[PDB]
Amino acid sequence: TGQDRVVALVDMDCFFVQVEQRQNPHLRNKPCAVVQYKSWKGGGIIAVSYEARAFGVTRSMWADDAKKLCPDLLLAQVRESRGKANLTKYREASVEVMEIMSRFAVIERASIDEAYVDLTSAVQERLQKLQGQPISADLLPSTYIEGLPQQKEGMRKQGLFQWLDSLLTSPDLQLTVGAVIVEEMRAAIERETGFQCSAGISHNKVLAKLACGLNKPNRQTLVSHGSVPQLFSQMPIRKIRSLGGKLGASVIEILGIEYMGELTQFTESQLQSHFGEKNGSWLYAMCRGIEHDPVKPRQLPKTIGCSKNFPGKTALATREQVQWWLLQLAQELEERLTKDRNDNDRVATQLVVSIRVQSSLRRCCALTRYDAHKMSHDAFTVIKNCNTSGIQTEWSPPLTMLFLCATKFSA
DNA sequence: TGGTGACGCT
DNA sequence: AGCGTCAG
Ligand SMILES: Nc1ccn([C@H]2C[C@H](O)[C@@H](COP(=O)(O)OP(=O)(O)OP(=O)(O)O)O2)c(=O)n1
Ligand SMILES: [Ca+2]
Ligand SMILES: [Ca+2]
Repeated sequence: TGQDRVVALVDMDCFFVQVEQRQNPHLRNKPCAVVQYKSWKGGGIIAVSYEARAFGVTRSMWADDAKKLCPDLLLAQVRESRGKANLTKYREASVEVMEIMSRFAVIERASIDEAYVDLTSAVQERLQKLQGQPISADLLPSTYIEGLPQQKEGMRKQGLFQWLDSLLTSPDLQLTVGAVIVEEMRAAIERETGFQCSAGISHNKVLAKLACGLNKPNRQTLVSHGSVPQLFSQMPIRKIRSLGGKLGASVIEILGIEYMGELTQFTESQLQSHFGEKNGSWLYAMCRGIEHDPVKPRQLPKTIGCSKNFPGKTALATREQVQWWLLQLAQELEERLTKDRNDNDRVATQLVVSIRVQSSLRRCCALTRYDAHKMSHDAFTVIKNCNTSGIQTEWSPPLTMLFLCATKFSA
């Protein structure tokens, strides 16, 4: 009944902002946001601290409008390195966090600021030793128990007490051990980086990711098999990982529902007929809290790319500047690629050029030398047929986006 | 009116 | 190989 594994999702709280605040102490505990390119409307916001989220500041929001919402909003700038954003600060901080996380159990790099962790073996290893010694509530100073109890911190402690009181090879005891380990993990992350995070502990990846978002920030939530019916009864379908797009929308359309629990009243063959073999099976299992997607041992990315958008009147309409932006992208890609070669002992072998006209086109070619000029020229070569232009020195129709991606990595 | 990444389907 | 989807 999907209680074999113990899986945690650790995601950092307002991560880019925590990075900038670790760099600039004037920004700590203040309503502030991280911005991209001041010129257009003060810059698009990409990261909002919680003190600023209280005012209503959101991602994908021009900084100038956010200042209308919150006048006291402080802004920290993303580094700009070749006429384009440079995110190496946050990638290095991410690696900082991922290594600490790797010190406890096998992790799956899920994004720049979160990882899944498979804690089965560590829970067993701690359960064999420590003997029958109980679980002090002092071992979980930030854990919530979803559905308990049946002063926000008073609520928290009452639920934790109800859980610990009502407690061999029991899945709930496993979850408790893993939650203690995650408390440890997170205290280590905070002591060694200054960064704060939330976490979800459960039996699979999706339940862990939902639990991590139940109690943000700087808190962790345990979700047991038993909390699942109650939790899913009012859980909007779109909050589940991969049900936030078109598939999750049509599930609601066809089945005429609203929450996860209502998927239980359907047979597995029904949902397979509705959404496919692999999707019907997965939904039938998911609505009952069961998922088998494993925690893959992969801390390192599989692709390395740079894109630049050229919206509106700024799209590229000369070959003289398509050349130049391809060269800029190849430059940053090459710096990152040499760092990857010397840090991770592996080489990219295939280059992917992606372009858009007013990712409408993607081609691939050979990646043989970590050379910016070679790669820019080969990417150009690979895209020329697209230039409908009859005039030799213009480019029509203009390009809205350029994308360069090194992939197919060999040791 | 941004800049990335994993994965599925054919 | 190229496109479509999903999300941090
Ligand atoms: N559309 C997005 C989503 C994320 N990010 C970057 C900046 C974020 O700091 C980081 C991770 O984003 P999350 O969605 O995980 O959320 P935050 O880390 O900002 O905070 P929280 O998880 O507390 O909401 O990735 C981004 O630039 N654009
Ligand atoms: Ca986060
Ligand atoms: Ca996240």
